[PDB]
Amino acid sequence: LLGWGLKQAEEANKTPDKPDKVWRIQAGKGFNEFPNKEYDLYKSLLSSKIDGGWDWGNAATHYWIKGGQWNKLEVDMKDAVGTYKLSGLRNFTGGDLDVNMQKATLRLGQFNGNSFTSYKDSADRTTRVDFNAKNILIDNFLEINNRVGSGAGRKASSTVLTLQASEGITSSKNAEISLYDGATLNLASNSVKLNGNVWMGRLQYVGAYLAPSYSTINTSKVTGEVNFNHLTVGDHNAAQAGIIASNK
Amino acid sequence: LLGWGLKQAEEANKTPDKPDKVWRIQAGKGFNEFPNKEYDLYKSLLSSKIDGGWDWGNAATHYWIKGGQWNKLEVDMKDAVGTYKLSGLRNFTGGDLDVNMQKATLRLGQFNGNSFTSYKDSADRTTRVDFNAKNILIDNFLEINNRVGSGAGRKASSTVLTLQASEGITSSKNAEISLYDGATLNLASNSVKLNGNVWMGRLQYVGAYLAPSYSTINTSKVTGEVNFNHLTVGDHNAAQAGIIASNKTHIGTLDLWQSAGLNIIAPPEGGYKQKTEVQPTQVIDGPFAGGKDTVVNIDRINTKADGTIKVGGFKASLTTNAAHLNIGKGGVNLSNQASGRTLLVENLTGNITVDGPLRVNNQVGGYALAGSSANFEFKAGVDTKNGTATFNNDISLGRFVNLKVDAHTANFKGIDTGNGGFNTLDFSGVTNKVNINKLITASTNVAVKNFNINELIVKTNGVSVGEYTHFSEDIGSQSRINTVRLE
Amino acid sequence: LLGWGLKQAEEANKTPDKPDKVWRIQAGKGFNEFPNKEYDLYKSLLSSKIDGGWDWGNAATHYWIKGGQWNKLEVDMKDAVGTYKLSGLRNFTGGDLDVNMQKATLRLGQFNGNSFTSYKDSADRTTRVDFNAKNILIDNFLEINNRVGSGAGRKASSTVLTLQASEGITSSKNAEISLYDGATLNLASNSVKLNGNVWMGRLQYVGAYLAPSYSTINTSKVTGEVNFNHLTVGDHNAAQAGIIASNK
Repeated sequence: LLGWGLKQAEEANKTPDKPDKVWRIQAGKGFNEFPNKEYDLYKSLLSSKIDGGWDWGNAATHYWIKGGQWNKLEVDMKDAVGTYKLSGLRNFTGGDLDVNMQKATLRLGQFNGNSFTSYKDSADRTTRVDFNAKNILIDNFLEINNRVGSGAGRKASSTVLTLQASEGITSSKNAEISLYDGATLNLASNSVKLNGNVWMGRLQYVGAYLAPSYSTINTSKVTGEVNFNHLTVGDHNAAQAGIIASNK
Repeated sequence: LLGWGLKQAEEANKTPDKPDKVWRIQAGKGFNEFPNKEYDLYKSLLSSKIDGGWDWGNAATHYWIKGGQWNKLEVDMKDAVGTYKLSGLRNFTGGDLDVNMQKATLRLGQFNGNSFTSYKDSADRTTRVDFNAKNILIDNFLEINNRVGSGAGRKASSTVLTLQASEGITSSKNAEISLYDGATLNLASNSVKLNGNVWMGRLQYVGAYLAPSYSTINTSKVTGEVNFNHLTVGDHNAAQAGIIASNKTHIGTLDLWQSAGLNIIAPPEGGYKQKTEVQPTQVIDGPFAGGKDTVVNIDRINTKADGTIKVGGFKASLTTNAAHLNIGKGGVNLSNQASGRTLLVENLTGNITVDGPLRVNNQVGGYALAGSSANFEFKAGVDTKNGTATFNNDISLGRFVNLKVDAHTANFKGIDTGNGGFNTLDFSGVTNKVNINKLITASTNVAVKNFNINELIVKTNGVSVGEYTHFSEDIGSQSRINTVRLE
Repeated sequence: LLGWGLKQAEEANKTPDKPDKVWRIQAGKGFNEFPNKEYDLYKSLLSSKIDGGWDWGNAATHYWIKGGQWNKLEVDMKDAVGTYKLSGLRNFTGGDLDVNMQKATLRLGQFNGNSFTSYKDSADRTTRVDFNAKNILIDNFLEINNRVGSGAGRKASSTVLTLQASEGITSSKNAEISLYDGATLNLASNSVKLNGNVWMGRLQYVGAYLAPSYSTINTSKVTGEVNFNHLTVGDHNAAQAGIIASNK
């Protein structure tokens, strides 16, 4: 009912959140001397301050940071050389990651996909998940603001995912990026070339055929060559996606 | 998870409810002297003690009796002559109507349909809506135990609707009776002839594709001629409907789902019939044997099939208790998606007499790919083990379709598998004889222990090799072929 | 510390319990005319008034009768002819079954075993599970008063299982009857011949090496030929089993 131009304008200027317990993790020695090692990133580094679980209501899995979904985690590598992978961080409710990886290659998929979701509390929080890699190489599917399990329990509010390489964000052939009712996706590399099914707007719940279902892929900072391959807007509803592109 | 035979057995013997405030209304003078007047029934009589409203949560409309949904209303005409109509009593939650109308014609639809629903309180109540007219004449749609609005608020428990004419319950052409997860429908007239889309089992909620969704149409008392016209079981779930019929059940087009059941149960041979707290005895019945003169004359079995892809099929089925499961000239259709759909035309204590072409996707050939193994299946006389499966039509199997018959004596007239190939023509369940009249094979997996095929055509498969006719089990001694003719 | 002769003497004369809601089920028509049919007994008959679940604490499975473990279920066939099987009723806490099956063959195992357990409430109840078949034919393992899951949550009190055929109670080769700290087992057929590992006394909990762990197999009514094959008393504790036999 509002339209996309009001909803994006009210998500474009928000202070992030007010987190108590800003956890901080710094990758020390060991990481910055093996330039081909193919680490894991969850189990080798991030699993210290990210604890999974089971949500009663919409019950599939559950992830947050530490002691509730209102705690910021920030990770500061800045020199860790290698190639890191997520591979299975599904239904991450969480809140305010920050992974600073200069001169490091990321990989958002290996045998399993990823998800980045929020919950609708009374505070209406976003999740502001950041990555700052050098290549990103999506390489499996990634849902942004999905449904956690099935409908009941707690509902899902908006989110923001920011991917900020400095050499390129490619993708696989079967890597379906699929962002839903509240999700955005900021890209800031040069020469984004998503060779997979980008799916803006999707049925968040199983029967909500009258949802507004906005989305955004703000590729404004991409100084190179934006190149989608198969964009797909809308699924059994009146979706109004939008792209804030970069003049090519 | 329970199955239909337990759920119907726990709804068949319940005391109705415990209502405070049993309202009573008696139609007095005025009604019983105008035999053609075409009254209304809600606004002229029933609106005194039925008050509508608006429910917050699942918000469309709302109806109850008086001061909550736990109050019985009973109406006692017994002499009011005319023709009454409901015409628009939608989302009636209510509880325990009783409309006694001898020598009166009812009409459950005029420009609008009806609905009879309950709510899921902590007491788990039914609604036991009754009518006792002389003709009923449904004439527009009627939902039993529907969804009230959309999902939220209060959910819907079971219900019972009883229609008890004494001259006949006909229906329109566009009168879609559609009963859902908890609903039943008792009929007690003579010569029910529902000429509309009876829809047992339906998506009660908008996304609940994993609901059990039982139902029942207990036409046991119908002393005349039960006659459906278009029955449709299941809708995007694993519905298990059931009919407790009255030993003569002509239906027309039957449309199962991928994973839908049906239990047409004929009657038996003699016909029907602190402090501790002793619950009443719950008599519960296993699958018995229908009587001798019990017929189920289905005349078309389609199957709707679309959706996902599972590692198996889905095995639509209908299970009968009748001594004769005739199937008429429309035969058997079977829609086939990527995985292999399956039809199970079972008969526990009877025979099967199919007189129609076994189509696939509504053509007689019916090609199917390797992953899509369209599996026909028949079970004539499972529990008594002396049931024949007579086919009086020249059947025709295309490619990757697998007829199997598990009977006592599987008579035939002609099988054509020389067209497509890869045809598992199983007969391993057959007790002794498979009296096929004519056989055409290309790449067949015949498994018969005793047969009499008095004509055999064996065709080749063009230029490909490794594919051949294969009697892949013990042929025994008493076998016989009166003519072999290779080509 | 009490010894077996006091503990059996205090379980031998107890009034059963005081159950509210004595559910009653009667097998009607259909069952009594197919003498070879090989029914199932849980799913075809008993699943109406026995509902499973999940117990939090010692979490494997959970079974009771209806609305708590203090409700008696009694089933009255008395003419149902066939051959019935249980096949998988594990961790039945329940309380006071009664299955009356004259002229019917039972089978307490087909691809899965059985269990009959209680809980230690403040009322100290038993479970008094009865069967009254014609042959019984155990044919897979059966634990009496086992541990439900692992230790925590609610503990297990005593139980009584009574098997009352009228033609014989045989058993398989791999059918390990194994009754624990509180369990008994009354047999009342003629010619019991248990060809499996009868295991009186067993570690109920994972580390309780100082449990008393009594048991009893009261085969007093067996008018025929009692015949065990491999009896095994005690397991890593001071178990004191006992058999009240029938002079052969």
